[PDB]
Amino acid sequence: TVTVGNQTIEVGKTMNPIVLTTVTNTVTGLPSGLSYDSATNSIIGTPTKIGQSTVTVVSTDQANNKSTTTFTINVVDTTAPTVTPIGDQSSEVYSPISPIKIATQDNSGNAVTNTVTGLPSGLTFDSTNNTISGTPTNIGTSTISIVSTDASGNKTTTTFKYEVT
Amino acid sequence: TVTVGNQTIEVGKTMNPIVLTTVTNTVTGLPSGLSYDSATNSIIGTPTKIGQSTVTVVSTDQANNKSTTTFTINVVDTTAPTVTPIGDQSSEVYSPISPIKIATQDNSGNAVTNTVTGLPSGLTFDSTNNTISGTPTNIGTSTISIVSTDASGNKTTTTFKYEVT
Ligand SMILES: [Ca+2]
Ligand SMILES: [Ca+2]
Repeated sequence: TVTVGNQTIEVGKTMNPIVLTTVTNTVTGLPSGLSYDSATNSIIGTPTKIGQSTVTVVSTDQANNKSTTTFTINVVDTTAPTVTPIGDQSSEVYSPISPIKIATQDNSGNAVTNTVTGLPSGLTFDSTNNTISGTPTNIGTSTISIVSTDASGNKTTTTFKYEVT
Repeated sequence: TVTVGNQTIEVGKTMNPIVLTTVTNTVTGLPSGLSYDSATNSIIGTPTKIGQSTVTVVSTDQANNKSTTTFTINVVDTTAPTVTPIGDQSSEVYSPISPIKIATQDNSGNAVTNTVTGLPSGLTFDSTNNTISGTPTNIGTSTISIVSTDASGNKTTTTFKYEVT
C-alpha cells in the first residue's frame, strides 16, 4: 500500500507529529508554522493558515541513492470561537449603561461575527466595535444570547442574564 | 506516518499489486508493463525495464476535492539467469563433436555471459555463438562447469559430465 489523500490538520493547534518512515530526508513546501525534525523524522509545529500544501520529501539512503515522495497537507478549521466570559448584569431602568464588550478569539487568524438576541428593550448591539450599549426602557430580566461564527462557519453560543431595576 | 522511499519490484516478474489507500485516483508515470486497476485501486502488471520511475496519483473525493501523492518505484534485477539443461555427454577421442549450444534466459530483457571451465582437452568455447565445439584429445571424464552472469551480476552455475571414449 501507498498512502494517498490529504493529511488533515487543525489550524492554530499543535499537530500530532507526522512520522516519515520507510536515510536522509529533505522536506520542502511545508505551510508556515510547521517544519521537519530530523531526529524524529517528524513534521511538527502548529500551522497558522487554512489551506492545502503540497510537501516534497527527497530521501537519500546510505549509498546516496535518491528517492521522492510528495503528499498534501490540508489545514482546516473545525473549531468554534472562544468568548471571554461575561457575568450577569444589573443596572437601573432609564439609565445609560456602561458599554459591554464581547471579546472573542479564534484558532484561525480571523474575524468572528457575533449575533446578539434577547436584549432588554432600549439596548442595542454594534457589530463594528462588538459592544452592547443603550438605555433600558423596561424593568424585568432578560437572557442575552450571543452566537459567534468564525469564517469557516463554526459557531459558539454564549448567554448571560441582564437585570434591569 | 507517511510512507517514504522506494517501492522495490523485480523485473520480469508479476508484482504483488500495490494497493492505493486513504475517491477517484489518476495514476501516471508508470513503467512499461504496469498499470492501475480502478476496481482494486491497485497498481499491477509485470515491469520489463530495470530502473526507477516516479509515479503520480491525483485523487478526487466525493465533492471533487483534489489531492496529490507521488512515489518512486524501483524495478531491480536480483534473480539469476536460467539455463536449458544439458545432459551428460559421450563421444570418441579424435572425433570432432557436434557443437553443444548453451541456451540461457533471464528475467531482465538482456544478454547473459557464460564462463565455461573443466573442458576436456581439445575442446573450446565460443562466447559469440555460446557453443562448445572442438576435437577431444584425451580419453577420460570431465565435469564441465558454466557460470552464467546477467547484466546486474546475478550468477547461476551449471555442470554436466563429458565422457570421451
Ligand atoms: Ca475556528
Ligand atoms: Ca536476472
